[PDB]
Amino acid sequence: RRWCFRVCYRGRFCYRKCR
Repeated sequence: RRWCFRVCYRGRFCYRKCR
């Protein structure tokens, strides 16, 4: 299921973000 999208940085460093 889909829910909030977080961008990771090269398999590391992610910026969760729900909206």
